[PDB]
Formats: sequence, C-alpha cells, structure tokens
Amino acid sequence: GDTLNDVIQDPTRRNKLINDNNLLKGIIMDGPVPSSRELIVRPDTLRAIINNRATIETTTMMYTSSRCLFPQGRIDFTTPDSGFDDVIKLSPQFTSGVQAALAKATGTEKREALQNLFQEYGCVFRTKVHIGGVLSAHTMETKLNVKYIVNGGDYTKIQNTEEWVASTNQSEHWRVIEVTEVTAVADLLPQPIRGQVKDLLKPLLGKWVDVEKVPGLESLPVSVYRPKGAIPAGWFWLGDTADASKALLVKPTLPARSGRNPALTSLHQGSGMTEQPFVDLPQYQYLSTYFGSFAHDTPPGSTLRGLRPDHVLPGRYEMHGDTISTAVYVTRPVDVEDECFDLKSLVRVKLPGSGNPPKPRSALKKSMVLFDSGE
Amino acid sequence: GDTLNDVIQDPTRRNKLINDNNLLKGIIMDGPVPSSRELIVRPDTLRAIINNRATIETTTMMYTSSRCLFPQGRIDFTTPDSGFDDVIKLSPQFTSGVQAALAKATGTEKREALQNLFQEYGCVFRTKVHIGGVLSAHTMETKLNVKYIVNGGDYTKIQNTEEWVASTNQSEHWRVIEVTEVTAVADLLPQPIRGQVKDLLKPLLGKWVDVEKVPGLESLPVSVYRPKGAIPAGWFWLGDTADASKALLVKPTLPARSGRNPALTSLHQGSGMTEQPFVDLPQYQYLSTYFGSFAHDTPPGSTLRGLRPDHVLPGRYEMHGDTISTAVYVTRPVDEDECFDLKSLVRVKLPGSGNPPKPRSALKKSMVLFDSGE
Amino acid sequence: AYAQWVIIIIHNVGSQDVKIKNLKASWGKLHADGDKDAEVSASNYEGKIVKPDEKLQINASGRSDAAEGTTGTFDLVDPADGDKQVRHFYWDSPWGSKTNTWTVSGSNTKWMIEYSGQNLDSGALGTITVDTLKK
Amino acid sequence: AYAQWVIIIIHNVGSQDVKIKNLKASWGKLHADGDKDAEVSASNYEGKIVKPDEKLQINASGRSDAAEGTTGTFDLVDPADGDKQVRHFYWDSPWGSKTNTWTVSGSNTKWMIEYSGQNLDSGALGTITVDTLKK
Amino acid sequence: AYAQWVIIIIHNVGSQDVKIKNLKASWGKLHADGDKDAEVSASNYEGKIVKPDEKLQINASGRSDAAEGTTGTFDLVDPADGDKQVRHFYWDSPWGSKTNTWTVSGSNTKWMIEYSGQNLDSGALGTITVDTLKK
Amino acid sequence: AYAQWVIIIIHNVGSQDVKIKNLKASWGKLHADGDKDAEVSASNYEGKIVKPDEKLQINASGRSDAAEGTTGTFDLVDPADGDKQVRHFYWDSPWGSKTNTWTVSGSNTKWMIEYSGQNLDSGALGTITVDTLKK
Repeated sequence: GDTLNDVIQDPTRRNKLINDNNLLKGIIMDGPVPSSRELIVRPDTLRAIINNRATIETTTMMYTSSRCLFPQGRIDFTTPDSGFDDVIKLSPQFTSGVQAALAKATGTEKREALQNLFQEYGCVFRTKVHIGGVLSAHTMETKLNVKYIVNGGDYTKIQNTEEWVASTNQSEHWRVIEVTEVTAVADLLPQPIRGQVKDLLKPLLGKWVDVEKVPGLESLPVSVYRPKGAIPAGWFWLGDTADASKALLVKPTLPARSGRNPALTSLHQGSGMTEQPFVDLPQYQYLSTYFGSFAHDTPPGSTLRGLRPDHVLPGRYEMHGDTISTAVYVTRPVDVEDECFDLKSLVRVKLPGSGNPPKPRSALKKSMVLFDSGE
Repeated sequence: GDTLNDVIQDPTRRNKLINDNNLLKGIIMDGPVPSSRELIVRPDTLRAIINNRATIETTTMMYTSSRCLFPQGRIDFTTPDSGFDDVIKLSPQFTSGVQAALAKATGTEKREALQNLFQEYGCVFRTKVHIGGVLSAHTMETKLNVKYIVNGGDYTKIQNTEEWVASTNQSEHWRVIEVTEVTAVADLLPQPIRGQVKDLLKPLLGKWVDVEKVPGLESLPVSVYRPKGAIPAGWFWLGDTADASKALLVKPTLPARSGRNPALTSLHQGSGMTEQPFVDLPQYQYLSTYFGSFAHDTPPGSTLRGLRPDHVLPGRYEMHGDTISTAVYVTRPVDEDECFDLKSLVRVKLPGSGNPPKPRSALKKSMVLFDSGE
Repeated sequence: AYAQWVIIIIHNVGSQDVKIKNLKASWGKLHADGDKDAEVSASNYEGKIVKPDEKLQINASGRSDAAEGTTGTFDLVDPADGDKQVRHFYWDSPWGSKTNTWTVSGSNTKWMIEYSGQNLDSGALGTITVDTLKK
Repeated sequence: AYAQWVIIIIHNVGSQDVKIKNLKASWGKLHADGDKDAEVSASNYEGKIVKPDEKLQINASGRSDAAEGTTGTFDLVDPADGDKQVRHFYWDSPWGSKTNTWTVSGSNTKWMIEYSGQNLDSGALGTITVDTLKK
Repeated sequence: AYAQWVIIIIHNVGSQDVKIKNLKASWGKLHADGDKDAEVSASNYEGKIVKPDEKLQINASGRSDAAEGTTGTFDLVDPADGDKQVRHFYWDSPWGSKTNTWTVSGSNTKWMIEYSGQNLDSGALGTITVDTLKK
Repeated sequence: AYAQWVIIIIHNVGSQDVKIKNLKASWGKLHADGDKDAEVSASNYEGKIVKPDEKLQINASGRSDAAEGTTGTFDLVDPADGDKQVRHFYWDSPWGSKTNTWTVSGSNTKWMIEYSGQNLDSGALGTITVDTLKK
C-alpha cells in the first residue's frame, strides 16, 4: 500500500518518477509536448499530497463512454514569485542561453535567439501535476468506432480492465494524469531579465498617430477616422476607428521565415459584389469594416493588415444609428491580464453588397504590442 | 484485528497514517484540496476513539444508490481555544510568514502577503476527522450512467465489492472518510496576532455617513434615504434605505489581480423597459432597488455597487403600503454571521418589464472593517 | 361566437409561487395566444406554477358561431400550506345577457389579489390583469 | 353600440413626463370608467400630462342602438422638448368588419413603447395597456 | 390563380439567429424558388433558424385556377431569449378584393425589423424583403 | 390593368455614381410609390444620379382598366467616363401573355450587376432589386 510519500522519500523511486514524467522539462507548443532539455535543476525533494479517491464512471447516452480514474496525489513546484525558501532553480544552461541571447547587438538578433531558445526549451512549465492512472474508453456507434486510451498503470493490460485496475497500485507505472497549474518559462527569470525577455518576445511594436476624418459618409451616425498623413515606411494600421484622438500603427518584430506564421496578413480585394478586404491567410482577422472602396495596391489600403488569431479576443458591440442602413457597431474590449486596446473599431451592421466577409468582432490584445522601445 | 489504537501506538504506522491523510496540512479552497505545506508540527501522539460499526445500505427508488461504510474511529486535534495542556503547534515557517506579512510597510502589502500565505497554506484545518473506508455506487437509467467511488480500503478492488470489503481491516489503506470539525487557520494564531490577521482579511472598509431624503416619492408609504453629499473618492455605497440616521459606505481593500474575484462590481443600465441596474459580474447581488432612473455615468448611480455572493446572506422582508402599487419591502437581517440592519428598500412591483431579479439579501458584519484609520 | 372573449393575465409580483387549479370552462373554448382557431385544452394549463415575477395568460373565447359566449372558473392555490385556495375566480360573457360578469371570492388573508381590465356594461369581457402577492 | 369598445391604459413606467394630444375619436363616444352612458368631453383627455409611475385610462365605445363601432387617434408627445411626437396611435373597432386594428406609428429614438391586451380577431378591440419609457 | 403571389425574404443582419414559427399559409400554397408547380411543405421552414447574413426565401401563390389567392401568417422568435416572439407577420392577397394586405404586428423592442417591396394597390403582393437585426 | 405592375429598385452598392437614361414605358405608365393613380412622367427619373449606397425606385403599371399591361426600357450609364452605357434593362408584364420578361442586355467590363425578386411564372412581374457595382 505504497503512496507518493514512499516514492518521494526514496531517491531511486523519486528520480524514476521525475524522469519518467519529464517533471524537469518544459512544454513545447501537433500539440503540447515535453522538451528534451531539462529546464530546472533536479530538486532534493518534492512537495506532494496524497489522494487515493479512485473513481469508475460510465455513460451510455450510441455514444458510450467510460473512465476509470485512480489518483495517487498531487506534486507541486514552487515559483520565484511565491518568495518561499525553496524555489525551483533554473538550469545553468538555460540561464546562460538567455544571457547569450540578450547579449546580441540588434533587437532582431535578440528576438531570434530567444525564439530558438524557447523552441528548444519550451514555452511553459507545469508547476502543479496530478499523479496516477486513467483509462478512458469511447465507442460512438451509428459507422462504428472504438477508442481506448491508457495514461498510467500497466499499459500492456489496456485490453483487460480488471488487470489494469489491479496494476494501478504499482508505483513504477504512475504518470501525470492532469495539470492544474502552468507557469510561463519567462516568469521564472529574475525581474530585470524577465522584463527584458517579455518585452522582446512581443510580436508587434506599437505607435500612436493622429487621425483625420474620412471625407463623405455624412449619412453615418458617427464620424470615421483614419491615420492622418502617410504611414511611416514599414508600419501598418489596423482599420477604421471612431476614436478622434489617436490611431494605432503596428510593426512586426520578427522577419518572416518558413514554418512560422507572420503576426500580420496582407489583405486582398474581394472576389465579387463586395468592396471589403479579405485576409490572405486562412484564420487571420481584421478589426474594422473598410469604409469606401478597398484597394491593396494603393494607400491607405496597401498598408492595412489583419492580425494573427492569437493576437485578438472577441469584443462587444455598441450600436449607433436609427435604422439598419445607418446602423454601425463600435467594438469595445470585454472589460475583464490579457486586456485589449479600446481602439473603437467601426463595423457597419449591413454592408450594401452581398458576399461580404464575415463581420469582424475582435479587439487587439494589449500584451502583443511593444511601445516606446526606440524601434 | 488491529484498530486505530494499534497504529497510533506504532511510530511508523502512526506517521504513515498522518502522511497518507495529510493531517498536518491545511485545506485550500475546483473544490477544497489539501495544501502541500505542513501547517502544524508533527505530534508525538494522536487522540483517537475506536468505532467499528460497519454498514451496507442500498436503495432503488430509475436511481439505485449503494453505500458500504466501514469506519475505524475518530481522530481529534486540540485547538488553542480549548485551553488544554496539549495544543497543536503551528509550524515555525508559517508563524514566520505571518510575522513577515504583518511587518510590511502599508496595509495593502500586508493584505497581499497574507493572501499569498493563506493561498499557499490553506484557509482551514480539519480538527476532527473520521478514519476508515467507504465504497459508494450510483446508477441512473431512463440515458444511463454509473458512478463508483472508493475512499479507503484497497482501491484496486473497487470492481469487486467482496474483496474490497475483505480489505477494510488493512490499516495501510485507511483514509479520512468524513470531517466533523474544521477550524479557521487564522483562529490558530495567538490572540494579538489573530486579531490583526482577522481584521486585515476583511474585504471591505466601512464608514457611516449622514443621509438625505430623496426628493419626490411622496406616493410611496415610507421615505427613501441616500448618502448625503458627494461620496469620498474611492468609496462606494450599497443602495437606498429607509434608515433616516446613517448609511454605509464601503471600500475594497485589495487591488485587482488575475483569478481574484472583486469584492464589489459596477452596475449597468438595463437593456430595455426598465430603469433598474444590472450586475456586471454574473453571480453578484445588490441590496436595494434604485428609486428613479439609474445612470452609471454620473453620480450617485456611477458609484452604486453590488456585492460578491459570499458577502451577503438572505434576509427577510417587512412590507409597507396599502396596495401592490405602493407596496415596498424593508429588508432586515435574519436573527458570527450577523448582518447589517441597513433597512434596504425593495419595491414590490416595478412598473416596467424585464426588471432584474428582486434583491433579497443583507450584508455580513464579518466582511466590513471599521475605524481602520486607513 | 368569437365576438365574446376574455383574457386573464395572472402576474405574480410576490416572492412565492401560486398554482392554478380547477381550470375548465362551462362554455366556449380555451385557445393559444392570439389565435382563436388554435383550440387548447385545460390540461395544458392545469398544475402550472407561476413563479415570482412570471406572467401567465388564459385566453377564452366563444366557439366559431353560436349563441354560446363563454363562461368558466379557476382557483389560485398556495403551493405551500396544503394547496389552500387563494381565490376562486369566475368569468362569464353570455350571448343573450349583453352584460358580462367577473367575480372573485375567498377570504385568504395571507395573500393580496388585485384585478383590473374587466368590462361589464356590454360586449366582450375584455382583458383582465390579475396581480397576486403574498403578504 | 356598446359591444364595440376600447380601453387604453397609458402607463408611464419611466421617470420623465409624457403628454397626450390630438386625441380625437372619429366615431363612438368617450365615456367614463366602466360606464358607457356617461359621455365625457374629449377636452378632459386632450393635452394632459401623465406623471411617471401613473396610469391614464381612456375609454371609447360606439353609441348604443347606433351601428358604427368606434375608431380614433391620439398622439403621445414629449413635453420636455417642445411636444415632439413620441408615437402616434390609431384604434379601430368597427361595427360591420371582422378584424379590429391597433397601430402605433411614427418614431423617435428617445422613447420605447410596449403594448398588450388587444384582440384583433373579432368582437371588441379590448383593454390595451401601453407602457412607455423615455430611455 | 397563380397570378396572386408573394415572395418573402428574411434577411438576418444581426449577431444572433432568429427562428420562424407558426408558418400556417391558410390559403394558396407554398412553392419552390421560381417554380409554382413544385409545391413544398411548411415543414421545410417551420422551426428553422436564420443565421447572420443568411437569406431565407418563402414563396406563396394562389392555386392554378382556384380563384382563391393566398393568405398566410408566421412569427419570428428569438431562439435564445426563451423563444419569445419578435414579430407576427400576416400576408394576404385575395382574388376578388383587388387590394392586398401585408401587416407586421406584435412588439419586441429588443429587435429591429424593417420590410420593403410590398404592394397593396392591386394585383400580386410583390416581393417583400424583411431585414431583422437583434440589437 | 393595375394587376400588371413592376417595382424596380436600383441600389448602388458601390462607391461610384451611376446615372439613368432613355427611360420610356412602351406600355403602361410610371407612377409614384404606393399609388398607381399618381401617374408620373419619365422626366422624374431621366438624368437622375443614384448616389452610392442609395436606392432609386421606379414603379410601372398599366392603365386602370386596360388589356395593356406594362412594358419599358432604360439604360444605366456611367457618368465618370462620358455616360458610357452600363446595361440596358427591359421589363415587360403584359396583359396578353401568361409569362413576364426581365432582360439585362449589353456588357461592360468595369461594372457588375445582379438582380433578384423578378416573377415570371404568372401575374405581375413583381418587385425587382438591382444591385450595381463598379469593380
């Protein structure tokens, strides 16, 4: 009747548990996977709690489902921000890599080095993990499919649930069955290095520029404002807005390279019966419906860009206008971390034509833009 | 047949029982879970009583419930308030953390440090627990689902009830099957520190202010009062009341953080056919109906605030008025969990349609700190 | 005929439920909202509780063409206290009378009932809103 | 006759005043509450204010013996900005036609109106409640 | 005859779906797009939701030489707001009246409904485009 | 007769102006909106400019009692390049034929035109919405 307390007190068993579960390695994000590099130093002991409240559940709504869960406890790693005596120590190799990345001359080199480092070391680290064994079964039948998944316990007895349940008490087969706390790797660094790294990792540089009223459109209930003057070379704007004070220009921080999704996408004229832009990349989004005739070959449409889906979050509409033909939404951030700019993006409720793009409904995250960097 | 006496008399078995059941660690509140930090010093012995009255109960009301309970006894921990010779000693690390938190420069820093300390060490500690095993089964068909839960005994025999029952006398598998007494961790501290910690944990600072009678409303049976003058910057008020003497202003004590539910919430105007406020956050509540037109952009409506659900408890109505049109409720506390007697007002029949749910709550006294001097 | 009709709106403004009982009409027919052709049985209305701040509608009308008019009764009971009657309501819009009648009986002091919108001088009985509250 | 009738309850559920003007019934007669024999001059309803959380009842019906039904109009206007029209109204409960009519017309963005209680299929138009809110 | 007809286009422009209900079509028949011989059932539309920017076309016409015309009704409801009514639409093109009638009744201030294209003076009822937006 | 009629809506979904020319009704007449009695001359539309995102309505119908129906033509011309012809629209709802005719003719590479709502199986031609764009 051994528990996590029995394996944690034994150096051999504790190290076997640590190694077989990749507890010293970060997570790289086909899906999340552990990194081959060890991120933190091997601890002398682990903080753990015991939990043996096993469960067997089944359901036959033919979507039959089954779940045999057998927990053993929870293991918790302690982060620098907690301030406790025990703190996970970053591997000297990782710290040296960070310092080497930050030592390069230009910001582009510093960002590329950090990208390589975080690709080979992972983006996040699991600080709270639940240990044990879970056996799940699914059988959707109308044609017919069956799916058995085993995570922990003797996996060679997946076909025989009795023997798997019997084996669930062998400590050599305990695995991580759930993660309840994840901390960004950058958050494990000292404060100045943490700030520098988190600023460098931001995909976009930002800049405020005064605005000008779009000529015409007197029928609308609110004025339309666009960046005044010529856009600085290499910078891009995000769409029409109702803000009368400022507009946000953005610039990519990383050069385009094969295999990486650019932060911004070019926009192309619509196929037929519509003057709105369409995103060149599949799942990218822009924030404002274009007012006027879009054209990707001449300004200001030549410098309008759409954002990567991870840069934006859904917003909320505030409606203006006494009728549908006059109605327009203004997009405001869903007031809540991960806050979004109050750009006040304008979105016409009913565009004159047919076959128009889907109505934009998003606002840009404030954490994706770097300001006043001198870049 | 071994009992809790045999395991408590053996240092190895006693320590195994203590460690496998997390008896030295507090509870953090998806649900209550034990903390990884040891809150109390490891005792040399445990107070225990023996109980071996097993039970097997099944009912098939299409629901079918089964419960095999095999107790072994109860273990008691002794708290400082008992005054007995033996008292659980708090870990020196926890006491040092409390002292460090209380030593910070400003009240906000002290509150943040205490919040971190109690998030790491848990909020409460189990002082009476029941040891043994329990295997339960629930089945519901009409379409069908089955749910087996095992807590104690050989969990690898959950599928075979006979073997699990046979395994209930193995001491290595005994687990905590019930908790019958829980003590707040703050209550385990010495009195001068306990008072400070408990005061600092109160979410809201309170202040009594004078009141003014709302103009108009002569048709109503009672006068409606609101805070007099402009409320101090950074403070908020809870709602209209019939109290002609004083009104309560409240102020949050903690800044905003990820995962921290604010104590108070802003209110927004209703969608249509109603002039009453609606809570921005889903579950929160407010005490009184707004008499008049609510506007969250200008005072006094801009600073009216709702409350987190844990701050309030259901109250009772006393009705004034001769008809539905004039009927109004004065809310009163229900006779440690006392609540403020603010005499909040709630109109019975709001003229419009699609009005918010009718307020039915009163504010706890244990959530407001007075005379902090802050 | 259809010319004689009545709409009874039970609006629960209180904090406790009220249950409708004994809904059935001597004459005429119950029908869906705004559609006299969509006949509906009393079983659809019997046993339904009006939760606080909820509104329930009873639509009764004379049959397609006859000297029938309409007439009926129901009771409002307290789901607690053993379904004790709150009030007993009777309505009738006859054809030959040219005089409606809407009456409420009972003495339950634990509840307060108000009603308005009935017509009695002549013609259809009209729409009656009944506000119910629990003192 | 008295079989064709309408009772409109202007209920100001808002916190700002509203006014009624140009209340003219082409046929029938404006009468007292519940009494169709006591005709009331239209001036008793023309140009009066409905204070917030108040009800103003207007009762119209055809003349007895006579056979013309009752139809009419009135305008809700806002007294705070020069009697700007809130919503126009038109009601029709005719003697020799099947469908009654109740239409709101005109519009301004500063007012919301929700009405109920009308019957359009047959018989009298019914008692109509018209909640108005300056929002 | 086939000469009396109507085309109704529900054109959703809001951010939420709208559901069609109670598609009765008391007179005439429903038919496929541009083909009055291809009769279709009301079940093809009943209970269906119109997603944003989606067009739903309902075509009704009188029978070939029945001398009837075509009359029908339906309701727009909010699939999320408790299936509450949005508007009630009634279309009617009688054969002998030589005067059509298209009406939108009910009230739900949470939705903006506009319609255009209807003809009432004489002949067919024309093509009616209805724009619905949920605010 | 008035039973034969058409409503043509020119809606400029683009951002460039368009003009109308050579509007003549070979059969029937032009009339105001919602009134076939209010005959109007072709000069009311000839030379008119359809501003982008603006609708222009042309209503045509036959005499009160005649077996003439309605027929006519008009050209859309681009004012930005010397009134170059965009398309030639011809509409025809005769009294003497069982089917109607709606024909867009000509070609312009700089313009896109779509139309909907025309009815050809029987009766009036219906209401036609024409979206024009300069892409």
